[PDB]
Amino acid sequence: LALSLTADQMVSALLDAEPPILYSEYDPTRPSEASMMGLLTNLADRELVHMINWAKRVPGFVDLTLHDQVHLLECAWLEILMIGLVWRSMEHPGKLLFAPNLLLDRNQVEGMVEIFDMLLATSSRFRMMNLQGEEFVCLKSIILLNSGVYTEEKDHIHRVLDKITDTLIHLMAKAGLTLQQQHQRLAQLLLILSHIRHMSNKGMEHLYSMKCKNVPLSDLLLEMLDAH
Amino acid sequence: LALSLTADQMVSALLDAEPPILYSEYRPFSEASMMGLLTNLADRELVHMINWAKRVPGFVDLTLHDQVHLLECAWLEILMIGLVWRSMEHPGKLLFAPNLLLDRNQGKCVEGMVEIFDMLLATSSRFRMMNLQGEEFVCLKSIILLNSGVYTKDHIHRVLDKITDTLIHLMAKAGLTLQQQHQRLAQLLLILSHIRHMSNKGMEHLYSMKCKNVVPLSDLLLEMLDAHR
Amino acid sequence: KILHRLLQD
Amino acid sequence: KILHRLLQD
Repeated sequence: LALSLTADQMVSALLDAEPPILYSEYDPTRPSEASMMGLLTNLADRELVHMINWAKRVPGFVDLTLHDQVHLLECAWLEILMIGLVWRSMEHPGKLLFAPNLLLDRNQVEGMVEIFDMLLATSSRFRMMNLQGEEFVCLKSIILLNSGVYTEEKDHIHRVLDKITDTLIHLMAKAGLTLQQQHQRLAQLLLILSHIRHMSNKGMEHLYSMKCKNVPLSDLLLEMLDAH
Repeated sequence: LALSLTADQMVSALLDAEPPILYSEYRPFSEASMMGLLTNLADRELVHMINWAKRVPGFVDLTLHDQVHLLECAWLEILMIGLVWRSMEHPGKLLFAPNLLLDRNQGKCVEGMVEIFDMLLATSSRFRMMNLQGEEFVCLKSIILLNSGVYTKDHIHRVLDKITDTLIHLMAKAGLTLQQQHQRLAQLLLILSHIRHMSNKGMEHLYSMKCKNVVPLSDLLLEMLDAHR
Repeated sequence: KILHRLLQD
Repeated sequence: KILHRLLQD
């Protein structure tokens, strides 16, 4: 059914499937590494529930087996969280909007500083390219379908991926971009996904080390972590 | 001077800059022996990679600092995509060297190497499925060199756009329609995300093999490794 | 397995 | 760095 939708219909379905922007348990009436880590992991855990139900609404995802759905989410969950965070932070230069009540400088854990600058640089890149919401939801769906696709069934996924590629080009054509500009912008967007993968890998390593340190992760967040 | 070339001139310059295929220093493999072979091969390939990088259009225009950053960031990705490309005509096998062709079973000689082997094999079969051309390969490899560390910039992005134009040009000549062209461009660039993933997995394994002192690593290979902390 | 179950419900 | 030397030569 995902193959039948038009480009505009693809966009609409993706926009309508968008998860909510959740709030943190952050209280500004108190200034630490352990507590900050707690806020972020707690937020990520509650977001994971919405992401799972968002994935079901991504065209073509329900056509996959339960095992394959589990695999794709296990592989791309941190990538999806990160591109969402980066998208939220576009209007806030030098800042990361984890939640509407949680907006952080790079000033505000160990090793987290590196990931922060990478997330900031990613947000700055999107701001420079003036990334559109219609393009964002396309990229996020691509991450879900592509990140674990190489780790019949793969033929359907690539077909949906091609459809999302069709959609991105259609959006850029409407924006007035020439054919050359469309290919270039398409490339620029997909190359960023390589950096998002990199940030996720680095984030996954730090998440495991924080786990072994036992400084506060949920059961779901741990199961997602053990899968990597 | 890179932005001035035609797409055909870009292809020719990249093909001409191609590093040689090196041989292993060639008995059934142990853990330490295979690791010795692979890291020794990697070390010798790094010297050729550096000189290959200089011959990538627009790379010399960058400062020495930026050249170092890009290479430190992407060197394993570049080794891997080269390996994957060499193994295309050898399904189920990895051609590290013409005298060093390994399969999945031999990957069990080293713990944790089995997972990386599969990902590399999967990437090679993917290129084989898409019928990746050599002209497309040299474009993708140069993209990795310029992109991987660019977000850790205007000229690089301009050269990246130039290579994008070069890719589409190659596809337009192959007889692909406009729709086919965008789609294949997307398919190729999405694989770069998996190559990044394999590199990070490979980098972590190399760091652990370093810690365990299984086999002494070269000073160069260690400095490329330390750059990723 | 939580992810397994949440994907069902 | 060795990378410095190899890049300059």
